[PDB]
Amino acid sequence: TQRFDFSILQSMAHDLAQTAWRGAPRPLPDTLATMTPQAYNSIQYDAEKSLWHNVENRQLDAQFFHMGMGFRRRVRMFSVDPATHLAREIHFRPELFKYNDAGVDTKQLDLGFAGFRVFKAPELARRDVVSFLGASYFRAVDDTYQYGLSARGLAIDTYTDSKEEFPDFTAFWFDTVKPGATTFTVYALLDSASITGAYKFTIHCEKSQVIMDVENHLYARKDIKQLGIAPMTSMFSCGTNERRMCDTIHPQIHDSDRLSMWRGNGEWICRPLNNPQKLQFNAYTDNNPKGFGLLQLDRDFSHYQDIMGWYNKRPSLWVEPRNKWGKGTIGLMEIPTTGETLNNIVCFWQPEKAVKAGDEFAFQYRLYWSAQPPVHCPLARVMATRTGMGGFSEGWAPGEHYPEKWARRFAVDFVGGDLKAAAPKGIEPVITLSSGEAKQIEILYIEPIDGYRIQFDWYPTSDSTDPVDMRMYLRCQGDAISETWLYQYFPPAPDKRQYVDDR
Amino acid sequence: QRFDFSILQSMAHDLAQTAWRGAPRPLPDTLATMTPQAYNSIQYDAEKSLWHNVENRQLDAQFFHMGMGFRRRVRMFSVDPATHLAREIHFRPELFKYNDAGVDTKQLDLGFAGFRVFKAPELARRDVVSFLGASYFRAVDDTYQYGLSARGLAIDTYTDSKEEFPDFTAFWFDTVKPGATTFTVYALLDSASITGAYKFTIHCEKSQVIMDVENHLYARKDIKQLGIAPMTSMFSCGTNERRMCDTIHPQIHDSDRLSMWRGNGEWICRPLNNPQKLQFNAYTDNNPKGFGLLQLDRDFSHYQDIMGWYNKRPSLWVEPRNKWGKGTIGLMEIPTTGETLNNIVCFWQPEKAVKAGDEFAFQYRLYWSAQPPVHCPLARVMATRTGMGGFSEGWAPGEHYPEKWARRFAVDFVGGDLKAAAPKGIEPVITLSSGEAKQIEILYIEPIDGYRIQFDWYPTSDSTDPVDMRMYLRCQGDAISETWLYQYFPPAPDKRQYVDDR
Ligand SMILES: OC[C@H]1O[C@@H](O[C@H]2[C@H](O[C@H]3[C@H](O[C@H]4[C@H](O[C@H]5[C@H](O[C@H]6[C@H](O[C@H]7[C@H](O[C@H]8[C@H](O[C@H]9[C@H](O[C@H]%10[C@H](O[C@H]%11[C@H](O[C@H]%12[C@H](O[C@@H]%13[C@@H](O)[C@H](O)[C@@H](CO)O[C@H]%13O)O[C@H](CO)[C@@H](O)[C@@H]%12O)O[C@H](CO)[C@@H](O)[C@@H]%11O)O[C@H](CO)[C@@H](O)[C@@H]%10O)O[C@H](CO)[C@@H](O)[C@@H]9O)O[C@H](CO)[C@@H](O)[C@@H]8O)O[C@H](CO)[C@@H](O)[C@@H]7O)O[C@H](CO)[C@@H](O)[C@@H]6O)O[C@H](CO)[C@@H](O)[C@@H]5O)O[C@H](CO)[C@@H](O)[C@@H]4O)O[C@H](CO)[C@@H](O)[C@@H]3O)O[C@H](CO)[C@@H](O)[C@@H]2O)[C@H](O)[C@@H](O)[C@@H]1O
Ligand SMILES: OC[C@H]1O[C@@H](O[C@H]2[C@H](O[C@H]3[C@H](O[C@H]4[C@H](O[C@H]5[C@H](O[C@H]6[C@H](O[C@H]7[C@H](O[C@H]8[C@H](O[C@H]9[C@H](O[C@H]%10[C@H](O[C@@H]%11[C@@H](O)[C@H](O)[C@@H](CO)O[C@H]%11O)O[C@H](CO)[C@@H](O)[C@@H]%10O)O[C@H](CO)[C@@H](O)[C@@H]9O)O[C@H](CO)[C@@H](O)[C@@H]8O)O[C@H](CO)[C@@H](O)[C@@H]7O)O[C@H](CO)[C@@H](O)[C@@H]6O)O[C@H](CO)[C@@H](O)[C@@H]5O)O[C@H](CO)[C@@H](O)[C@@H]4O)O[C@H](CO)[C@@H](O)[C@@H]3O)O[C@H](CO)[C@@H](O)[C@@H]2O)[C@H](O)[C@@H](O)[C@@H]1O
Repeated sequence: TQRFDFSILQSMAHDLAQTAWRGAPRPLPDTLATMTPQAYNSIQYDAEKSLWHNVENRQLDAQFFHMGMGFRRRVRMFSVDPATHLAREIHFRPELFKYNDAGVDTKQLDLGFAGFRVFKAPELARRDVVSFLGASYFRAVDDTYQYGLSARGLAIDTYTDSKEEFPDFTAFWFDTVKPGATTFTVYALLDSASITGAYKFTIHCEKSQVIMDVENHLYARKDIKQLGIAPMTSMFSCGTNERRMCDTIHPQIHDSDRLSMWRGNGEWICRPLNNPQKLQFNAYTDNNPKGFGLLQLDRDFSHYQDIMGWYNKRPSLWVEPRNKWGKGTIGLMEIPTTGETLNNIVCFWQPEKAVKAGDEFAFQYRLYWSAQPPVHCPLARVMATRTGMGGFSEGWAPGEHYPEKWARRFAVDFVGGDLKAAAPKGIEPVITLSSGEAKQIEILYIEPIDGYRIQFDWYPTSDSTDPVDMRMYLRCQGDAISETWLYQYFPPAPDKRQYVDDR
Repeated sequence: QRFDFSILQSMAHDLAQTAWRGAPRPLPDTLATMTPQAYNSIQYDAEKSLWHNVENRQLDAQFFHMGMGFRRRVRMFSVDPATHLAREIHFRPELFKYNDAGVDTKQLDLGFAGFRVFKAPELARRDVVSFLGASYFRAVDDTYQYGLSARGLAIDTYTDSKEEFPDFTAFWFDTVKPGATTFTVYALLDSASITGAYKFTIHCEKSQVIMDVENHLYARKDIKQLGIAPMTSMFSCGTNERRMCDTIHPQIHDSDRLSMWRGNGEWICRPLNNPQKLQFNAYTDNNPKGFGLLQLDRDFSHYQDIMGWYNKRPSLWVEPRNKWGKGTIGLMEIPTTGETLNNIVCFWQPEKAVKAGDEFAFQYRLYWSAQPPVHCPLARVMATRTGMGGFSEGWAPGEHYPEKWARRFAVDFVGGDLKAAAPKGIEPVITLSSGEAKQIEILYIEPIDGYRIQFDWYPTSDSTDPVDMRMYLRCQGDAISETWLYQYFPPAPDKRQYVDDR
């Protein structure tokens, strides 16, 4: 046993920061390194040796992950008696696992735990609802039980003139779960070349969501180009907007469709996610952000047709800062993807002030894992962003030839708020553009969602292929009556603003 | 003045002994250059409606003005069916407003171009039946949204010479009874190669329009291709081979499939294509029971069209009223970039070569409704999906494209006896004209309580010839689904790869 609490973990992290980084894990055995995802996920932990097996009337239990594939960090695991503030280490032993000890090619296999996952009544040994695995990455599910997007303890150099640094959770301490409890507490040591951290997660496993109360203290070993707080990681391959990568049986493929920001000044932003041809970074200035999230608001199975991944059942993630974070940017990185496996969306909070060796930080935030975020704009909300050819009347698209003029059609569909009561008074879109002009601007009632479509044709004013930034909110009798739609469009090359008639 | 169906047949017979009157005179500029918007703004005088005088009428009729490509003078006659006496309704300028100034304001001899019928409570708007253009007509069910068309007749739609479009040159309307939602219109069909006498008994029912059609046809000339009970639709973008899908609309089509109930009782589901190159298929049959172009995806969210409402557009079912013998269901698919080209043609072509002097009589019923009146009692195709293969579902590589080129097919089945069949073993029976079906899976789809058949098509030949495919489900020795019939267009060999543009 040893003395353990959050204060001791902070000293540990602080003291670790004054010693040289332990460095990258040793390479795995080849049987583990070359192991397929299907083989990796078939590894069987001995349910009789579950972390909380000895707790009467337990509503939660926990098991560990084996090292394998890219998961090569030994993670040290401890049980904490919260009454006595005493931690005991749980030692890896091979007998805890089956189907871990032969490779893809049957070749027979020091090792350790790679992470943990938590199960809930009524299924204490299957269908885990929280999981920590790989670097500082974790995920949770809601009542659909379907895993989608990830969070991380921290992001470092995700978008800068040098390679991303991935911090690792190197140790977790589990408070022994109480009888009847659907909340558990886990402490984590974060360790990286640039930075150490002490984390406390108080994790609420509710009927329809997981709520994590996160507290961290960070201690910078080195100058850092980019510090990303409360990082989220998702994937967008094909949605309703700029469908360049949609050649599958699935009308849409994504773990999230949008970035949602509740700003320091009280403004709501809806930023539809892109799968761009070229790597893209955006930084959104804010001061005391109230919340931000990567949201999956299209719940319609018929929009995905995925009976393996169930994208339509995947959760939203909402970050709620528990203090004033001051000046900084919401960073959004969008990687070009051809499919599903690449985590091509990253979002984080980057404080304004440049990070120096010896800097300390303390952040508190709540994570909400659920179909809907816990808060949304009370005004009209963007339901979907659609793009395609413009330069013709809806209902009368020419079949005999392509449109004579090149333009890109935008349809932004709004629902909820006070659209019903406002419509008779007159609803106007307020559209600003970094380039081009919005023509044939229409405000059209959409009976099947009881909503309004703002449709316009973007005509280029420049041959430039620079990203085109767009903002739109609805006004009525001198008030904003919708959240702000913020879009980034990639116009084609000049010689591609025309149609090849291949028939 | 004396008129009945016997007299119409003598007229069409005698017409056929004379040379074709030829194509209509060109229109004045005012009318020739109208946009659809300007043409659809032409206003008929509702006070001069055809049955304005009929007490408690549940139907009324108005006429169309000439305009755009609607150049044929169509003569219109009122028939008292009680007395068999007909009087011509003469065209007058006074019957129309917004007909006499062009899109460029230029100020406007002429006739009627067609007719439309209105149903209580909207006797002057939102028409449910319309005859306009050549021998074309449409009807709507209880959505009241227009979609696909039918024609009286098709000639040379797909041959080594230009299509010939027969025209309806005259219509005779039985005066409607009070309370009746059925009307009778007779039509004279006139074309270079052929004349006809048509009788339509048109039932404007609560949820559908049913048309009892009888014709008598008289061939002036040899005919390379006679098309009986032709239908005409549009398929731009669906779930299958999505080459023309660059709009805000996940799908655009008036129909998604050809459904055939064959003489031997087989049900075929043939998903429609928007091919890169003009395509024709002839489906051999003998005494066909029914065939139709169906719009079975009714989900607004799958089209997002708040102008055309594709999801509200009707299916059209042809039910022969006799044994039609040997022949083919013709299907032509024209490449389209949009909505306005009627890129889908379907008709019955009798086996026997048509000769100058030949006469024919066909009886068929037309059902205009969301669903056809009959469907396969076994499992049915809900949808046909295509995309990249060569990877596992849920694990499509994002770091790179699949290493191997294959086309993935997903055929979703619903209904019949799948529930009871499932624990006994469902097997797909797949046949291909070329290539190989691999990673064949049968998968439960909880949300539609149905089964997906998924397979990856790997090519065996450099050929870019069309690849024909068939699939039906079998369980313990029995067919338990309709027959899926697909035509696939493999890319050129040096396009059987993915360019990594990022
Ligand atoms: O009994 C009961 C039951 O059972 C059953 O059975 C079944 C089962 O069930 C179960 C389940 O659950 C489970 C889960 O599962 C799930 C899955 O998952 C999976 C995953 O997936 C996913 C993914 O994601 C993930 C990840 O991964 C990834 C990676 O990542 C990484 C990172 O990355 C990063 C990056 O980095 C990179 C780089 O990149 C670069 C960059 O950087 C730059 O910028 C650029 C410029 O351009 O470039 C690029 O490229 O690179 C490099 C190379 O060089 C590398 O190295 C690196 O890495 O970056 C970026 C930026 O920043 C970012 O963003 C990213 O992130 O990184 C890190 C560090 O290093 C690491 O750590 C990581 O990992 O990546 C890779 C590459 O790229 C890729 O590929 C991958 O993918 O991972 C993470 C961590 O861990 C996580 O968080 C995530 O999530 O993907 C996607 C998206 O994208 C998504 O969506 C997915 O989801 O994956 C993994 C691996 O593989 C594994 O582990 C797993 O498993 O999935 C599926 C599909 O989707 C689903 O469905 C599921 O669900 O899992 C969990 C754990 O996690 C567990 O716990 C559970 O359990 O399911 C269900 C429902 O929910 C449940 O309930 C159950 O439980 O399942 C299975 C499947 O699995 C099957 O098999 C079976 O069957 C039965 O059936 C029944 O009956 C019963 O009842
Ligand atoms: O419901 C609710 C509401 O609404 C309304 O109502 C109303 C209505 O309205 C509606 C609208 O409608 C409109 C329409 O639309 C539609 C369309 O369709 C139609 C058509 O049109 C077309 C045309 O047609 C024609 C034909 O054609 C044919 C072809 O032929 C041609 C050629 O082609 C060629 C071929 O042949 C070959 O094979 C190839 C080789 O590759 O090539 C190609 O190219 O060409 C030539 C030149 O060069 C020419 O000439 C010819 O023509 O063929 C094919 C094959 O066979 C076939 O298929 C086709 O069909 O032809 C004939 C003979 O001549 C004629 O007659 C006709 O016309 O065409 C054109 C060109 O392309 C186009 O553009 C167009 O579009 O028409 C017909 C007759 O009339 C009919 O039936 C139909 O329908 O389209 C689409 C499809 O695609 C659809 O969807 C639509 O719908 O249009 C019209 C014109 O413009 C007008 O008038 C109308 O109005 O629509 C809208 C949108 O969608 C909707 O929404 C609505 O609804 O209407 C009615 C009437 O009809 C009335 O009554 C009503 O009222 C309102 O508002 C209310 O009321 C309601 O409630």
